[PDB]
Amino acid sequence: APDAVFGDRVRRFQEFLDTFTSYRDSVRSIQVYNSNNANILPHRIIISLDDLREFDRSFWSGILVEPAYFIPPAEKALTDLADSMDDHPWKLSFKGSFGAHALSPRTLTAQHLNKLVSVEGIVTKTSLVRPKLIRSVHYAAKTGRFHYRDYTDATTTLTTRIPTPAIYPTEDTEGNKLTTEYGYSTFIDHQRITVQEMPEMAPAGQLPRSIDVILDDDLVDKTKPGDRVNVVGVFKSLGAGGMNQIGFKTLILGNTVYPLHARSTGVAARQMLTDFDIRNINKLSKKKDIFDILSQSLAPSIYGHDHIKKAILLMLMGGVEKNLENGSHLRGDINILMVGDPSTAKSQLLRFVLNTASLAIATTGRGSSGVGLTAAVTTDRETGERRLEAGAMVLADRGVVCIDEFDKMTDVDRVAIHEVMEQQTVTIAKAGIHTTLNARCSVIAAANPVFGQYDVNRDPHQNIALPDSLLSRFDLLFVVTDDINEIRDRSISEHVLRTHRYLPPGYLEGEPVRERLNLSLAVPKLVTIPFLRKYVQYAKERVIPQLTQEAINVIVKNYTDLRNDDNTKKSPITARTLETLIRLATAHAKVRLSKTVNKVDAKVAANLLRFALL
Amino acid sequence: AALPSIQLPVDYNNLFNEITDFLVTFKQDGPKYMAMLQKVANRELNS
Amino acid sequence: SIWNSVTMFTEEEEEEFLQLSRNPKLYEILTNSIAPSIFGNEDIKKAIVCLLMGGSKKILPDGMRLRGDINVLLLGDPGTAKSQLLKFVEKVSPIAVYTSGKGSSAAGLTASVQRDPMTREFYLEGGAMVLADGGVVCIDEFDKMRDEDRVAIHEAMEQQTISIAKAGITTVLNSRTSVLAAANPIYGRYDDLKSPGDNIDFQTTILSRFDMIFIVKDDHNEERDISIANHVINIHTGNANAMQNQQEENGSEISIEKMKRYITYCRLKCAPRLSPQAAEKLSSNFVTIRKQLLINELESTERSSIPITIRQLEAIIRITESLAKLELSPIAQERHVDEAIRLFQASTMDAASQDPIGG
Amino acid sequence: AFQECKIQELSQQVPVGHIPRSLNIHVNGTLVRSLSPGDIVDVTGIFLPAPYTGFKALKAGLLTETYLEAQFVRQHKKKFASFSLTSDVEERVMELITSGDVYNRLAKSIAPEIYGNLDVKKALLLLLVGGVDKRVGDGMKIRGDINVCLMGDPGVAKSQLLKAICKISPRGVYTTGKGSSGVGLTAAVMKDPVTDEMILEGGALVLADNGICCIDEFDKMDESDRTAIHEVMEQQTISISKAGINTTLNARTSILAAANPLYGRYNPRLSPLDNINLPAALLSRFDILFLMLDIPSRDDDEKLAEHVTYVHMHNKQPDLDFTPVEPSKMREYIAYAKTKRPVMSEAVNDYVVQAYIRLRQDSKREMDSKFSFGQATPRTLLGI
Amino acid sequence: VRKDPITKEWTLEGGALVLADKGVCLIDEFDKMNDQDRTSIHEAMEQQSISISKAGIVTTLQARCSIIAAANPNGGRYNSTLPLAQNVSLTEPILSR
Amino acid sequence: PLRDLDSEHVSKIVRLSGIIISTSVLSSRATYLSIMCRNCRHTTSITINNFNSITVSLPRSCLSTIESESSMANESNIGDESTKKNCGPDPYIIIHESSKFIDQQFLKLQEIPELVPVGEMPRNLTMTCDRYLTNKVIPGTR
Ligand SMILES: Nc1ncnc2c1ncn2[C@@H]1O[C@H](COP(=O)(O)OP(=O)(O)O)[C@@H](O)[C@H]1O
Ligand SMILES: Nc1ncnc2c1ncn2[C@@H]1O[C@H](COP(=O)(O)OP(=O)(O)O)[C@@H](O)[C@H]1O
Ligand SMILES: Nc1ncnc2c1ncn2[C@@H]1O[C@H](COP(=O)(O)OP(=O)(O)O)[C@@H](O)[C@H]1O
Ligand SMILES: [Mg+2]
Ligand SMILES: [Mg+2]
Ligand SMILES: [Mg+2]
Ligand SMILES: [Zn+2]
Repeated sequence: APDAVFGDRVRRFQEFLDTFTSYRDSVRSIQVYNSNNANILPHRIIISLDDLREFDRSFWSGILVEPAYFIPPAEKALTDLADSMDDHPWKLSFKGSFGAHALSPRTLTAQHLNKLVSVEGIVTKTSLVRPKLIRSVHYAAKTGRFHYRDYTDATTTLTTRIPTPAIYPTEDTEGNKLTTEYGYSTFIDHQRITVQEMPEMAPAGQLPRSIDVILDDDLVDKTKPGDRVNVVGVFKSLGAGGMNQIGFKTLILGNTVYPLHARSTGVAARQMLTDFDIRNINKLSKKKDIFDILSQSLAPSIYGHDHIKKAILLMLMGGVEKNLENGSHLRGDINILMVGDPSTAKSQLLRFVLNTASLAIATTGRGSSGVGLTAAVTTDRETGERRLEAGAMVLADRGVVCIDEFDKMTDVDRVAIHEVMEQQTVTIAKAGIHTTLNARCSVIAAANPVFGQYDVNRDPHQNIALPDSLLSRFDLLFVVTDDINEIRDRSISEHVLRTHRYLPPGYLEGEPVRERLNLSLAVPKLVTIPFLRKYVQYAKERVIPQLTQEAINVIVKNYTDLRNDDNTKKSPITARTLETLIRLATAHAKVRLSKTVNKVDAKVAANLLRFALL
Repeated sequence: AALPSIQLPVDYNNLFNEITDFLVTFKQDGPKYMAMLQKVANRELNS
Repeated sequence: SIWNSVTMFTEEEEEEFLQLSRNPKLYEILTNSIAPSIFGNEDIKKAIVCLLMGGSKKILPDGMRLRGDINVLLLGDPGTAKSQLLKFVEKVSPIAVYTSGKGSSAAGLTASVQRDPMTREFYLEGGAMVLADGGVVCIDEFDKMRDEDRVAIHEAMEQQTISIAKAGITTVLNSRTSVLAAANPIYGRYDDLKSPGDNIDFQTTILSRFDMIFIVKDDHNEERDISIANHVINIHTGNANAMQNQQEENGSEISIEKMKRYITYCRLKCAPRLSPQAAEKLSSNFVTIRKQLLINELESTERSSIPITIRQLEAIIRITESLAKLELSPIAQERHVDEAIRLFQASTMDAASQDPIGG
Repeated sequence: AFQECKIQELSQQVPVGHIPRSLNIHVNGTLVRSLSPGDIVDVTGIFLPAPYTGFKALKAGLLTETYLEAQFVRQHKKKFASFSLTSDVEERVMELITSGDVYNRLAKSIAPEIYGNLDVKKALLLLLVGGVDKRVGDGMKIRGDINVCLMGDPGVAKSQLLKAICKISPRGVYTTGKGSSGVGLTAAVMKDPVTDEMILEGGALVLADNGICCIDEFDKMDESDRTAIHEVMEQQTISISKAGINTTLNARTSILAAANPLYGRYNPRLSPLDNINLPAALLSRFDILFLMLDIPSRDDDEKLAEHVTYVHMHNKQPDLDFTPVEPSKMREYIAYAKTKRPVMSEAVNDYVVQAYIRLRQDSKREMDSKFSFGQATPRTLLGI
Repeated sequence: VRKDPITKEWTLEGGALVLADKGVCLIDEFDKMNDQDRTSIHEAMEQQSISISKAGIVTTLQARCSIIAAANPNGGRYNSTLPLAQNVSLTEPILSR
Repeated sequence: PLRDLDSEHVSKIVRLSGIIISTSVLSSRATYLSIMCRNCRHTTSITINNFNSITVSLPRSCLSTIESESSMANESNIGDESTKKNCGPDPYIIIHESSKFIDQQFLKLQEIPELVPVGEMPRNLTMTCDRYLTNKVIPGTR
């Protein structure tokens, strides 16, 4: 029967939902969607814990401290408003600043039980999504009547109830036999996941701590193993810890699950674009020095190397791939290789690409070997089946892979990369498993000269020492050297000393600067690094240029000319060069946001290739 | 819960002050009840 | 380790160290306290004084990360006492680990990843480079170590991180350590007729990584022998136990825990940024340095064994700031640059023992 | 009658970054023995629940498992065995022939986006059709199926041809050198979850029985893997003598292979066999061996570039006076062709004898000077 | 760190070097060691303490011990026409200790 | 020393030295429990201040009958024609939002690996701690 306290807690949350009206229209929107569009959306909204502090302090403190008394009231209050604006229950989500309830699996203790918490870590394993039976319907052929029953369990209501163990009906109240109507019963899905502390926040050489999260219905398939995640929910004690006859059974009943992005991880980074942002992105295009402004802002601290600055942007945007009715796939990724002297900032260039790209994985020479790049087979304890867990290149699909110290790899891995750089498929034929996986990735790499330093007397085949088959699979092979000089020594020295003296905004000189780990959230003046990602993200999703009848003649001339010319080149010439020219041409048209490839872009591609060749 | 609560149009702290004021104010047309109580003090009244 | 450390200071100790900083000639007291039982090796010791303080860490808005730490190599004959210097640097530094190439008995040299016996999930089992974060790792016998370890050591020494990529886990780790390496020369001893490059049993591009290269030569001379023998024989008598415990109590020597605390303090207190009136001095020095190498190397055909690169300019840059810090200063005058270049010539420009630099 | 099948996702349906998932199918009645491993199908079924089979400690509520009850099976590539000549197969094979020129028409209908290489595609079509198998007497057999090998310099489209020929065949498998090693080729020992029996799981060679096998990067394989290919191409059986196994597998498969020269490019200064890694005895078993070199020619390059750049602009082939036969119609004509057994007379025998005499006389002078991949043998006569 | 067959427990065990602290260690057939044993010997003789990082245990142990060792030359017999370093398979870093 | 332990030292205080090799995960144990009967709805409480054993348990029978407390309570306990209120064999449910908990840990101490008998496996002991002693040490410490 009605409780006064429940009623007042509902009333105050009705007033809260009335004062800040940004949540009512959000509820309106989902009904508008599910009616006008008949992908049915789930019945949920998100609340800010910062708004609650301003509106009411005690109600805020109560959800932080006593969720099991203030959450069902708020949910019922929300359901009432939903049924009000209406011409299936509803549930809430939580965001804002939590404070002392922003914990990790190691610092989460028994004094935080029965409160709402935020937990950080890595997802290590997910289970199979299973149906759960709620209501079952039956039929009696001797009376022409249908009967039903309801089932419930302890992980669906935040407060403790008196158990009702009902049974599965096979028989009528007179004895008539009942047929089970599987299509008329209701089933709701279930999944369980385990979380662990992230490897770069955990103490070195110490065993890790983990926590179990239970998800149901709509939150059931949001993540995969090996992800950075933030979860919010109630830390619940269950059952009796052996007092009917280790301790109590503890787990989190999830309500919010946020994917997070980190360096060298399989979760991509995306940002929400404001119309103001779009206006600047589109304004920048018309000025006909877009390429130079964007190129010089690519790690401006390294000096020169402007053509590699161009090439990295061309790889970051990339062309277009094409599928024919036949069933043929034609590649559209660009790959870069760099050979130079042992103090030419190769690793700074690689690390910058790792920091800026939306999805990137870092590998160093012999570091990754064999299965570590392609895939490996494991066994599942429960079902007993043999499964696959992804290697580096399977994870970096529609992305970039950074290979530092490229020349240190064995031939066995080289033959495996031959298949990824051209067909972009990985084929596995192990005991019982025969499957093909997708790996559509671009590759950037850096290599050391065989003789320590580049020898101008000898020809390239004696300095590089890589097979022609692998060389042809790289679109661009750049060579760089540091010529000892005085003019450039002065110029470089002065600039490098400029850089080494820089105050971050807001410190008195002397004060040490402070380091923090950057965890993201997923959904001629130089341009800011945070804006370059916004530019690229729009430039890939929106523009898909088509080929014109003009520039084909330029490409044809350049390819024919190169193949019937007799200068010693830094790479062999094949049909791969023919396709490379088109990929390069379409990348520049992605830079310009035009719907068609053009002649100026074709000549920029040709100029770049010829500089990198001769 | 298993013991539900209800709301009634009463308040005991509110009426206790009214009881006190009546017992330390009433002078019928020294104060009446406070003279009854002064006789109570000296063991000269039982009810 | 990097978690169980004290980062708050008592007022009396703070006043003690602010009065010790104003000590008129403290440079010489410290240099006296870093291995006072070693005879000679003063240039080596000042290098370690600057080493334990490290350069100024700088994080730039381009995503790029310019490191501050100091790398020193001790190459030379046997029995020069360079091993004891590492064993002392172990004990005078708040975070330290003493390892040999090829790791240790059952401890590795680079991050190792294994699957938990109980849960069967991925955790970091160990690795000296991540265990000694924020400290010093003395790599003895640098000459013999495996290629898989060398490749990771390179990225740890430059970008101060390590990258892991296997079937299950991908991640980038933080390894912010200082390197002090000691290697013996091949052929028993160092032949002066042969370039330093072929006097080492490994590739010559490894040398460009370091900042100061110290070549110690065991030269035979009777007068030095008498003095060193007398030094050793008094230490075994007991004299140095009462010539240290005595002048220790006369402000001509700091102690081992006091020094340790002091280094922790200055490390976690200040960050020197150079004076612009001094920058062009360091810039002109670098060009005059490299001009001579170009002249000599164009005179002949073979290239130099010890190359002067862009990494060695930032060596000067860092060592100026390392000396600027035990002064608790935010800026460094020209005297820091003067001492820095003095020590640089003492350490790195012993490329004068190299064939196409003699001229 | 009961059977239980596992079905897995296609590559083009898996989201970005995830692994493909699986499902269970049940079959009863006269619908058994209709699905075989390695098929792409569309199955009609009724989706029904089953009792839970997981861990008790992880049970929350009335959880259930799912399975599918089969009612009707469709296969995207119809097998050649099923061929029964009805009246609509008559209609379209009767139009195919009325336009004549069938050999060239169906030779250019293999990968119409790859320029040139007509002679390679003519050989490919014959490897798709096959020959005649002869039980000579005493129960001894001659193989009647052709094996083709391709060599060439980088960037000549060999792998695209292998992919295409694996898409056209009803049974056909594509494998790469080191990713399919050991038990991934021959067979493995596993215990059956359903029947509780010890079975042998087939590899690539066992999945392509009565089909075409496509191997890429032939030169990189292990010696153990090469021995099995040797045996399959000679007698079409695989013998295994390891712990727990003494059997002989029946493998009727045709081999298509691709390989690069040892030094990347072909060195005409070096001998023909100095440029190929494989032993000459293996290359003596392939019926036809094609060498696809890349000698720069100014004129031909503008016709190749035209085709490729046209293809990247239009998703169709550039020829308007040629009809590309659909794969289904090609499969029908190939099946009807495979239902015939022609025979040889004496006059045709004379010709073959006479040609063999002259070829055997000429091969020796070439092999003496070290300018041939192989001296003529009886196997060349069998190939002819 | 291994498992005890009897009690079914995980144990920390040191080598003979650790177990013989303030005593003597006797290594027979000193020239046939594998890389692991050689690294352990070098650490013990140089620094006189054993380091381990396994299964969540990070520690340093005391190895103040005396070493006596026996070895056979290369080939089988002694070559007097060459120095010591060229008759035996041990290296100068170890011999000098 | 760890090997000098005998029957004498049982229920007595000892001082010991060693090295840590194991540390388990923190477990939850109750300090204050609130319960209810699933048949009659009687409520009570439990307080625990002795966590050293590794014990209090839940009552086996309803306490409403033995606490014949109210004059109408012993009357609500009757009825249903002729029979005696029988709640059941064990009818107490824990109301978790109204209960409080603490942390408990397990550790293993090992003798110094140096002063060990030659050729024998080192011996170890199992230790229990709670409240303000948890997470104070790591394996590898003496
Ligand atoms: N052209 C350059 N401009 C600016 N700094 C440079 C340049 N080349 C090298 N450096 C600096 O010198 C060091 C080069 O180290 P590293 O990245 O390891 O070189 P490499 O990868 O070529 O071996 C870094 O401090 C880098 O910032
Ligand atoms: N100059 C010196 N002053 C004091 N002790 C010295 C000196 N030179 C050598 N010794 C002593 O002699 C030994 C030298 O060997 P060691 O320190 O291992 O040197 P190395 O690094 O060359 O192997 C040590 O025990 C050291 O204490
Ligand atoms: N003659 C050709 N016609 C059309 N495309 C070709 C031709 N030669 C090469 N290509 C293209 O160039 C690439 C060659 O890749 P691949 O088939 O692996 O060559 P290879 O087998 O020699 O290594 C493919 O994209 C292919 O479409
Ligand atoms: Mg490098
Ligand atoms: Mg030494
Ligand atoms: Mg190929
Ligand atoms: Zn009861």
